Amino acid sequence: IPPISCPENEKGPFPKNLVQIKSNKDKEGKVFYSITGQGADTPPVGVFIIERETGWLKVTEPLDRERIATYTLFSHAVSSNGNAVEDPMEILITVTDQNDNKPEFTQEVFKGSVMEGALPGTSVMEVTATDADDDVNTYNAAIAYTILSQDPELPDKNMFTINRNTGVISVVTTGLDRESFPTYTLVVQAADLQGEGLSTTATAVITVTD
Amino acid sequence: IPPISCPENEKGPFPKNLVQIKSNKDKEGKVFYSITGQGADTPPVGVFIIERETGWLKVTEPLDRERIATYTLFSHAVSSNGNAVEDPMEILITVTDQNDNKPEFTQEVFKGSVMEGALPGTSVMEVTATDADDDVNTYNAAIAYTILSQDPELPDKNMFTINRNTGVISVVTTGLDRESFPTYTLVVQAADLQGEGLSTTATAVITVTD
Ligand SMILES: CC[C@H](C)[C@H](NC(=O)C[C@@H]1NC(=O)[C@H](CNC(=O)[C@@H](N)CC(=O)O)N(Cc2ccccc2)C1=O)C(=O)NC(C)(C)C
Ligand SMILES: [Ca+2]
Ligand SMILES: [Ca+2]
Ligand SMILES: [Ca+2]
Ligand SMILES: [Ca+2]
Ligand SMILES: [Ca+2]
Ligand SMILES: [Ca+2]
Repeated sequence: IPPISCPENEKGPFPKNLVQIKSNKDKEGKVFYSITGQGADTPPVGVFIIERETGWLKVTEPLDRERIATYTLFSHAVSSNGNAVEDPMEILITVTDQNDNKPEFTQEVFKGSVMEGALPGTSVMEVTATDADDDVNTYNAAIAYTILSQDPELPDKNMFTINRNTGVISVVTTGLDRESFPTYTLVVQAADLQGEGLSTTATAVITVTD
Repeated sequence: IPPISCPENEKGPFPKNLVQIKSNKDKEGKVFYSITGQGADTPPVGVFIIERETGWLKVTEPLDRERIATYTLFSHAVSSNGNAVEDPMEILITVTDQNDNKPEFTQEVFKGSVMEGALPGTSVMEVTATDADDDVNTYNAAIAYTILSQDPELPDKNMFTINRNTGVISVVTTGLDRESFPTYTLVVQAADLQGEGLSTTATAVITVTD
């Protein structure tokens, strides 16, 4: 019985049927089913159960892929006279991802510096966010960066730009002047689903140098 | 075969193995597998394929639960001499949800009115959004309403509140007067994951009457 697959964060009610395990050797007589493993009889206990009589395997609560992503259980079958009628059968349960984590910036405030008269197209600094969701299988961790605001808006509103992919911030125009406008405070955003998804912001403060 | 489950919006590469179908007639000799159904040989065509010889059921592109959430296919098995060696076996494929739809308000502009006598706690009007994601199994369509802004901001900034579950808007404070301010324009928001998720905005326009 190949990998069972359950999404994290499912609504109730619980418990919920996954799949029905059965033994050939029951047409002889009555069979009792049980499970072992982490998730069953070792911690966390009781997340998966199995009906002793019917062999229905159930999940009893919501799962969390970022806490546990896979479970390995073993299925047991015992005759009514008390003997195992099978070797224990391995069961694999795979927990599939929901986009339940916002991107998080590695800092609240990133700090950088830029020289007056820096060529337009000069890289200044890099901001960085991570996302705890599943980046191999989904777009739930796929981060795009944007700039939301610049303060002050002088001498131009859009002195800087950010590479959507790498989070690298560049100077895009001219007229840096530390004696009139000594810093720039940018609000930066990171959003998963390639920009369309959940979002967080942080701040980048750029000091203008000689 | 219990249901096969595949998440929507999976990354590649494709195609992806789902599960291997087999017959016992393997032993007797060569068998060739095929599938029929909507999703296989009728529209949409070729989303699922089966490997003629190995019996690997595959999916050939990212799925979209909001187009089709459940497929019903039938597997066929045929000897290399060209006779059906089984009855067609039904196969169920469930597409599990990602949160890839924002809520949408039923209108862009909701209208309501409220007598200027109105006591705090008086219901004015109701806004309403839908969400196309899976409202039975997930929270991905679990919408909470909020107010974002009010124009004008007099005689107080927050003349109204909104029930975050039902979207019923109510008077929350005193000092309504048609003569001085006959019209309020609220921006309302609907967000899924019980408020924490994807979001959208509309407008509510409230007229003060005598
Ligand atoms: C995600 C859980 C899903 C929601 C759930 N479905 C299930 O529990 C069945 C579950 N589905 C599967 O596809 C996996 C097979 N494994 C894989 O698909 C990946 N591990 C490999 C991959 O395809 O990437 N199996 C085993 C299997 C499947 C078919 C036939 C024989 C064995 C299942 O038994 C369900 O129906 N939910 C409702 C109630 C319909 C909404
Ligand atoms: Ca989680
Ligand atoms: Ca995420
Ligand atoms: Ca997740
Ligand atoms: Ca979709
Ligand atoms: Ca969806
Ligand atoms: Ca949604």
